[PDB]
Formats: sequence, C-alpha cells, structure tokens
Amino acid sequence: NSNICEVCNKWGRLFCCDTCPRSFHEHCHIPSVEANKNPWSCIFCRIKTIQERCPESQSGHQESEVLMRQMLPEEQLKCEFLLLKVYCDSKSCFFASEPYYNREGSQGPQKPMWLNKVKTSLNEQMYTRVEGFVQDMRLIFHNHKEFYREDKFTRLGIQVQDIFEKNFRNIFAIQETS
Ligand SMILES: [Zn+2]
Ligand SMILES: [Zn+2]
Ligand SMILES: [Zn+2]
Repeated sequence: NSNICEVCNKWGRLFCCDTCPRSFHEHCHIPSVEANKNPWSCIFCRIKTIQERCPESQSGHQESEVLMRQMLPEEQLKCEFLLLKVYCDSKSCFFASEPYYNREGSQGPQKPMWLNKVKTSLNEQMYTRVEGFVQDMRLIFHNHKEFYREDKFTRLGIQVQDIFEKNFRNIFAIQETS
C-alpha cells in the first residue's frame, strides 16, 4: 500500500485498502473508515465494482435525469466519492470550514455553505435526491464568486468548481457534449 493518505497526501495513522494500494486517514475517507471489516475495500474500489457489475451504467446520461435520482445506496456512494474527489484537491482547504464575510464593498451570502457541512449532511442522510447534494456543492462556489467580486481570489472558486464539475460528469457518466 501507499505510505501517504490518498486525499491529503500526508503520512500519519493510515488505514489500507485490501483491494487496491490506496491508504487513508480515518476522517479523510468518506464515509469515515469503518471500525471492523476485514477485508476492507475503499470508496474507489466500491465505485469500480458498481461499474463492473453494470457496464451499461457508463453510457451517457442527461444531467437533469441524474439530478432527480433518489439517494438510494448507489447514488449516496457516488455523491460521497464526488465530495471526496473535491477534498483531494489542496485548494479545497479554502472551502472546507465555515466561512465568514467582512470585506469593504461586499455583503455575505444569504445561504453560506461549505464542504464540511455537505459532508455532515451526507452522513446524516439529509439529501433525498442527488439534486440536493449538487445544489449545495455548486452554492459553495457561487457564493465565493459573488463575494470576492473582482478580487483575483475569485479564481479559487472557479478552479475548485472545475474539479467538482469534471468529476461529476465522470462519476455520473454524463453524456459528452461540445
Ligand atoms: Zn488524509
Ligand atoms: Zn481500494
Ligand atoms: Zn447491468
């Protein structure tokens, strides 16, 4: 197995996947690495299995259909993996914890949002459809763009949103377009 966490790229107390060479900190993995379970398979492995069991699940889909899906176990897992892929980028630090807003010439968002809040919401099964999760994720970046206005720091929202969107299209097999 790898000797660094797959998400944060640091050493520490790592839990190793039994079916692939990845390792994780307990709370870097999503869901948090399960107490017992030998063997243990990480979220990457669990996602690969879904695909292998139903190869047609990789055919293209319309976003509007994906968003209306109920959060059954496989969709819950896919949103967990998508959230994990965002944490995998170091720039996610900016969006992880609860923000505060006191900048001359700007007003804070009506509905603040952040990664750890989305993580808790998924853990608590608060989303009934994929749309709920995706709306909260996109709200993170939209709030950032609006608040930071013409400051060049707005770009960090564009950057992390692009990671989210690419991974959303991959994980949910959105039909490719120009
Ligand atoms: Zn980690
Ligand atoms: Zn694995
Ligand atoms: Zn099938």
